[PDB]
Amino acid sequence: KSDFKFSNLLGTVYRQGNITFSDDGKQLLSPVGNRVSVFDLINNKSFTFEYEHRKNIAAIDLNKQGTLLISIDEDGRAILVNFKARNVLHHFNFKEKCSAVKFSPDGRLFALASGRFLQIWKTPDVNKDRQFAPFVRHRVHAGHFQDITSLTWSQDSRFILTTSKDLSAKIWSVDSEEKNLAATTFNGHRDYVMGAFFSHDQEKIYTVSKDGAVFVWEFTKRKYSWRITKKHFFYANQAKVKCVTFHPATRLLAVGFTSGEFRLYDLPDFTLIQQLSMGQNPVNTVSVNQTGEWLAFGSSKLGQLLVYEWQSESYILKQQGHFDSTNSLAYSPDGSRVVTASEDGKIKVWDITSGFCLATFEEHTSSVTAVQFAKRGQVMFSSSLDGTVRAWDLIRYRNFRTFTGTERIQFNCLAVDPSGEVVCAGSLDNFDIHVWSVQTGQLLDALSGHEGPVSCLSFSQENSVLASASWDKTIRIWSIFGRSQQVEPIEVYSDVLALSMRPDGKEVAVSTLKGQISIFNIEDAKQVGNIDCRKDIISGRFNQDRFTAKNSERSKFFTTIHYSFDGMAIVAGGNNNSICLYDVPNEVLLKRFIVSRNMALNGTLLSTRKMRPEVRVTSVQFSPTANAFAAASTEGLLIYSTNDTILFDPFDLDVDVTPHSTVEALREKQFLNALVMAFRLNEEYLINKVYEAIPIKEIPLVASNIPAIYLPRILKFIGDFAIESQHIEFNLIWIKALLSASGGYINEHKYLFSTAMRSIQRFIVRVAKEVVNTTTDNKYTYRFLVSTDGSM
Amino acid sequence: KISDLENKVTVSAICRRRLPVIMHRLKMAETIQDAVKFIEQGHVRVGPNLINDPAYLVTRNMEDYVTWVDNSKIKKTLLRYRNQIDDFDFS
Amino acid sequence: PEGRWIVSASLDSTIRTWDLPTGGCIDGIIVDNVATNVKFSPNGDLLAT
Amino acid sequence: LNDIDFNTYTSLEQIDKELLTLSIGPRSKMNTLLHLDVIRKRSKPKELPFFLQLSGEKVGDEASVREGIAHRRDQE
Amino acid sequence: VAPTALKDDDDDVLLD
Amino acid sequence: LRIRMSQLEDALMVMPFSYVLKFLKFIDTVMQNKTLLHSHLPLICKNLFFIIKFNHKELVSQKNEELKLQINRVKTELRSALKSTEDDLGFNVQGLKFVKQQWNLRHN
Amino acid sequence: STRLKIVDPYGGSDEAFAGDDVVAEFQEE
Amino acid sequence: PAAVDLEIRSLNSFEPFDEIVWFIDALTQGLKSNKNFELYETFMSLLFKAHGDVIHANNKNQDIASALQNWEDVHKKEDRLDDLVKFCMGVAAFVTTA
Amino acid sequence: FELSDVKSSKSLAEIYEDDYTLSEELQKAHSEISELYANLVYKLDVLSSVHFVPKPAETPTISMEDAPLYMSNASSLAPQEI
Amino acid sequence: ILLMKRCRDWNTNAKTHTIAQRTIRCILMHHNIAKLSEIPGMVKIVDAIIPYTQRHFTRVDNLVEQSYILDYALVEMDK
Repeated sequence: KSDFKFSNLLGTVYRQGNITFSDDGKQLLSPVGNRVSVFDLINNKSFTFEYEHRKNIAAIDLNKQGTLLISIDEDGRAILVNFKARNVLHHFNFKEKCSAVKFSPDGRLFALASGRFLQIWKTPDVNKDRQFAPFVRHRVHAGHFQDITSLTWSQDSRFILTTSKDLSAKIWSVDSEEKNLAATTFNGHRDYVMGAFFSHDQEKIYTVSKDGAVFVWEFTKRKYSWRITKKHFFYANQAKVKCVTFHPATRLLAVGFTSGEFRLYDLPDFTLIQQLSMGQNPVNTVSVNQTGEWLAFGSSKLGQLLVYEWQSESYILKQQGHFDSTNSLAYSPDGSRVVTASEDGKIKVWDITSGFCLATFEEHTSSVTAVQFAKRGQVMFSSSLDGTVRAWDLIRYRNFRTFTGTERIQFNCLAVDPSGEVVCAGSLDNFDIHVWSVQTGQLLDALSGHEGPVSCLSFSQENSVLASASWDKTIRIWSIFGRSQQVEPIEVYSDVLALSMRPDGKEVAVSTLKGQISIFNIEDAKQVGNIDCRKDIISGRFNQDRFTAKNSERSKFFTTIHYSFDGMAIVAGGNNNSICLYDVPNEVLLKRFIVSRNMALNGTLLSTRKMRPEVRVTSVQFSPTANAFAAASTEGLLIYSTNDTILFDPFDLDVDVTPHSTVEALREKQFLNALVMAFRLNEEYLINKVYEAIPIKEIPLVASNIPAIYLPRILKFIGDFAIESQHIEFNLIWIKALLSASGGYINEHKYLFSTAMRSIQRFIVRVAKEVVNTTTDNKYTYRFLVSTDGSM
Repeated sequence: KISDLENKVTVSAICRRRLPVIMHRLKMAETIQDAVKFIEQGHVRVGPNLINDPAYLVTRNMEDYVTWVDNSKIKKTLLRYRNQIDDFDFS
Repeated sequence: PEGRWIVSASLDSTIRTWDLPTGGCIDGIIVDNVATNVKFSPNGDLLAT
Repeated sequence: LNDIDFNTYTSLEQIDKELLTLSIGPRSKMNTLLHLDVIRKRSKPKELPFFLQLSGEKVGDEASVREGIAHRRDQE
Repeated sequence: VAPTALKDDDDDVLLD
Repeated sequence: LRIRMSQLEDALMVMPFSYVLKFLKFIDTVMQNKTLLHSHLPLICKNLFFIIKFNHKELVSQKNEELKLQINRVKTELRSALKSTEDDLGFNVQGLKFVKQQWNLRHN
Repeated sequence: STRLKIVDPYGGSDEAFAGDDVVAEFQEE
Repeated sequence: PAAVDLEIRSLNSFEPFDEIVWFIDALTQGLKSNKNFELYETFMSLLFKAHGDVIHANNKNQDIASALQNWEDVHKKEDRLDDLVKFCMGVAAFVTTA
Repeated sequence: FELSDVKSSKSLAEIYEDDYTLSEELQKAHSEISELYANLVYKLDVLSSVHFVPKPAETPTISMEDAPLYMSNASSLAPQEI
Repeated sequence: ILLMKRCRDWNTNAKTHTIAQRTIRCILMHHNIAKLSEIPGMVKIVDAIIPYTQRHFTRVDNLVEQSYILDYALVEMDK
């Protein structure tokens, strides 16, 4: 019963376009295909704008005021968005592919590189209300005979330098009166001109070409005219200049070469500050910080992004996304970390809070089909098409064990015992489930009985029963543990594609090729509910299709399903353009999400294969924090969260309940009532007010007297609040009071408080413990130094 | 063996694995031209996935599970002539 | 759309915004012609009358 | 009351002086300072004479080897 | 100057 | 000690509650014997914890005030007995690290 | 000249040459 | 985080070790504020990492010894948090399990 | 092994020079063979793949990817291993 | 030289580490650590003592956690 909104995209950090530093220098804007991701370098946080383009983004720029961001796609369609509020402002079409966009340093005007034509337009006022037709063109310039490679603004907002494919750099005057001041075309380059820049004093102009030559231009007598006083050359053996940037204040030239290496130079002396290689792929984009200490690099081929502090020779950011689509995803049991698997065969570990890749594994030769954690969470297991199942420690980041069949059986699904001692994997060719011993690595036995390939597997977290599904049109429940072995087959109407296990372990859901989600009672093996999905799914006609989408039967089934940890919801995904969230007890659709709207993706709307990328979702899972769910898709890992909570979703209001009324109860020292009243209103700001205003002395009194119904909610609030809050001791006092007073009730109903209490454990473990670990060693380190005898 | 691998591999062998070629052996279609029409119109599914491209080659493990699509009008004809149309299965 | 506000129009030629959490009118307008209809956009950025 | 008037609230810098409180910032900072050194070590990027003075078995002078006759300080 | 414009030597020989 | 670990938990699992109360009395008797406890502190701890987990809802039912006092003493000596061990472990590792660094500086 | 004049609803309301020494390069050739 | 380290070894290590004594009193006063706890704690750790040998060699010195003792006199007080964290997770570890 | 039966291009000083300054040629041969397989892997993949399959892809180099930075190598080794 | 060889071996076994730790504690506090670091072979023996000591420290700390079940008994049974 919660509202999920797209928050961020993990697994992809840069796809193409120009990266730009925020004016404050603390944030980096990386264009990610159809959207743009913003990274908080200082706070080490990341998020993605919700607004999206029709086609992959081409260019972006943010104003020095930091209020406006412009994004233009390959079709020239421009989207204007308020940076601060993250809301779209206006939609416009410039009707031509815009190579680059740059705001004037004043911010009043911005320039667009359109073919061989330069356009200068006026910036709308953010303060003014929404305008129907805000954009007005200041001027258009037609000097170049070929496409404009790039453009550079003067520091005074009076001149703009453009480098075009005519082997010519051409300067302009923003003011018509100042046309005589700057109406020069600079020639001499032997190859395409990449970048023209102004000196800080602006007397000197530096021009750079793809061949790797830098010309220094000065206005001097031979009466006065521009001349090439000095010439420099990049003597790269074969690498060609791909991107160039200049920082006039500190005189830095950062150049990315096509070989995949960049050089840092000091002008005009041409001193090579440093040279480094980020790989064999070309360096596509380079941007420089406002202060000039941080230099960011982007290569599209492997989707690489790196932020470099050349001052200290340190890496602020070093992140690279999957080359292939993410085949599967799995959250850490606490939800702090998520692991992703791609068709390449490489596994990457991501942190939810930071949104950054901590480590990557390359051991698997072929595509990794599935990934899963043990109940304890220290260990992660994976199965790949190469014919191996590999066990990974996430504390020490090592593959401590590998499992394989006798004949190198291809594995497509995997499941792990809650005890973390038995593993079961399934194959699309062998029809039999292989079982290994985690401790020993030997094949215990093979669970046979399926007349079809085993599509998916799962262990009950509590009962430890195994449920297996296939294209056999049946489900089999295996009681592997115990002196006696048994199999319980249940028949289903159609081929099974996906299976999810109830955290209680009493029910199982299965998705069939007919487009049905059927739920069965494990202990009895009878159906308990059935949900339709065929109508709800949205599938777009492919460009190659010769048959209509409505008549199409390509994908009206969900290839991945999972429950909510509370146990009342299912999120389902498949080879389609939709994510559907259902409400299990009564079989209805809660909400539906459009995974993508990129026109490039095929499903959005005799010698050669007509294959083009298509929108599809490989896997879906809920957050153990019960506030988000993530879906693996072609573009990357989409995460939808309920964090913002702008909705007013009260519980048990009465006329007496009012935000104003609550405050007197605080003023009237009636803390218990104020807390209960605030929860009834269910407003975070009011709850936070009451929570922080309760004195420490009265906490045990309030905790003992809280009604049972509000106990799960308050516990969830503290856990979610504490993980980022600074009042650990205040929070830790609250949990001690709550656990001491109501712990017995929690034990009586473990499932009701499962999600909330897990968040509490995360706070106690992932931050609180680290504090004492740093505190305790200092104490012992202290004692040794004082107690130990000093050296001779 | 490898020496066999040098000469065993042939264009005909690769063409033999062509899905349009294959179902002809399975007798789904009279002729290869009938086959390429059916796949383009979208009646033939390999495993759980629909294929509309003739040039697809079916690997051996998927060879068994090439079949028509459930709501194909063709299949409705298949069960009709043999008189086993079951409308619950919608096929 | 967020369920926090109610906007109502009446024959007295006024449009009033009501904040449900506090249960009070927060904004008031006077229209020349009585607004017979009022509707929020699904996004909420627009109000149609 | 303006915070109520805008349906917002800002957590206090410190609820009480006796109560311990950390810095107002990301929690990964503490980890970074403690292990800053190793981060630096990992982050570092990856790396004749005309009269040749050759003697011994390589030049066929096995007699010198039998009779017993047989650069880091440069690198520094 | 461009129209677009805005608006001791210590010896190295030493005693050891 | 003689009981095998593989069967310890089950032997402790077969334990009747009224008998369990007596096992707590035994742990008390061990506790006055400081040296004997220190010799075999870890094994005592695991058995106690499992028993408390085993009959947690029964123990809370018991309201004998004297039984509170038996419970209270078992820690403050146990906590002190434990607390000494980590401190000794903490003292060793810190100095042992420090000696490592000094040689490293000397040889690097 | 050198700036396009377009009369459109969105607009239309209202050279120096520098190069390298090629003759010296050619004389070098 | 770098700039914090850019300094901390740069602190001078002669006798009378005034700056080191000065810097220690800073962390001593900082802990008393009960604010920015983690940052203050990690700063002292870096001190021992960079100048621990300096401290141990002259641990008999009165000026340094007094500063350390006061820091302990503060530092001993914040051992309550150890009890609270260590209590809750055990009760938590039990409540979910049994 | 086969011994060359023709005149050696290198002069005795050159081979003596070579001695002064398992096999690089052997690792080169691995590289092409891996390259050939990657190309061959991609081709048979794309023809038999249901979905889109992307085509597989001095100076000091930055390590693009790591196996975490803050983690220490010593801490990654078990006491038994040490 | 002889002793820390023995304590190293003793430290490996959890059933006997406690004796080893106290002996190491005695030496560090009744000797000049500067002299210790100079002796050849200490560092290599000292190499092995860090990980096992850390393992023991990680353990036991966990046992004190399991002691805090008892607080729940007292507070609950106090009710």
